[PDB]
Amino acid sequence: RSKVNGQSGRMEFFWTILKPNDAINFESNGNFIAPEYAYKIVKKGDSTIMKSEL
Amino acid sequence: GLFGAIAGFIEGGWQGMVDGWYGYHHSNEQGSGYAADKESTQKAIDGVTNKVNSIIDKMNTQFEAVGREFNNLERRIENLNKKMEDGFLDVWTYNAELLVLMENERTLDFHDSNVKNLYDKVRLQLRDNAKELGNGCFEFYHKCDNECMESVRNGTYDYPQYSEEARLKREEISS
Ligand SMILES: *[C@@H]1O[C@H](CO[C@@H]2O[C@@H](C)[C@@H](O)[C@@H](O)[C@@H]2O)[C@@H](O[C@@H]2O[C@H](CO)[C@@H](O[C@@H]3O[C@H](CO)[C@@H](O)[C@H](O)[C@@H]3O)[C@H](O)[C@H]2NC(C)=O)[C@H](O)[C@H]1NC(C)=O
Ligand SMILES: *[C@@H]1O[C@H](CO)[C@@H](O[C@@H]2O[C@H](CO)[C@@H](O)[C@H](O)[C@H]2NC(C)=O)[C@H](O)[C@H]1NC(C)=O
Repeated sequence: RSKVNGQSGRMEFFWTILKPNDAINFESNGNFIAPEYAYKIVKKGDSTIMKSEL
Repeated sequence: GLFGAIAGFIEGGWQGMVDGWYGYHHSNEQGSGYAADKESTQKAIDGVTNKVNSIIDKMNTQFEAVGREFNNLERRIENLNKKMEDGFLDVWTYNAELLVLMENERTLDFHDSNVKNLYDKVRLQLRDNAKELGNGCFEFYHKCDNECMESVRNGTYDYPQYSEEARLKREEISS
């Protein structure tokens, strides 16, 4: 692959919502970019992303 | 206009009548002067207020978040959104524009009617106690002091009182 910021390797990221009292089980023998931090969320509604230079 | 009064058989309005939309101008021995008719001005200001408030009130306003959330391989949905977005703007732009054009005609005809109705109100009070000059004025066949003019302006003109004095002046004009 073409170099982007010096790198020809790529990093592909994935996400999920982990319900209260569920568990997430990772198994990897290589190439794993593991979590250290995660984020607590409660969502009571929606909007969108605005594009603005202000 | 539709009702023939404003910019019709009454040519031009009155800079000198500052205190209302429609009213009177009297002229007698004591002096001349302007007076706003408050009943018909207040009615009209009630109607036009109500008109304006409804055009604004009746609009239903919901929360909407509108952005560009589709990527470079979702151009077909992005175009569905554009057709939708653009479509509603065409609708609202046409309705707003015509709504304003159409209610602007009705508001001016309303005023025309209001003025014609006031003229007819004085007409019906005075009957033959006054000549009808046809430019919106009445020439009285009797002497009409300030308290008489007030009686015309507040809808309590006493035709009987002046009726005799008037017909003697009409009989007299037949010479
Ligand atoms: C995620 O973890 C929760 C809570 O786990 C509990 O606390 C942790 C700090 C550890 O000490 C765990 O070992 C401990 O279980 C799990 O939910 C819990 O499951 C256990 C059984 O695995 C429930 O215990 C039961 O209790 C009832 C009576 O209350 C008995 O009848 C059963 O025999 C059994 O002992 C426990 O109540 C429950 N707790 C809550 C608050 O839900 C959860 O299962 C786990 N994730 C997954 C994927 O299972
Ligand atoms: C309408 O105007 C007339 C004329 O002024 C009022 O009647 C007179 O009121 C004055 C008080 O300024 C009295 O001095 C007279 O005695 C009244 N004259 C007559 C013939 O009644 C009258 O009050 C007004 N009416 C309304 C409903 O506005």
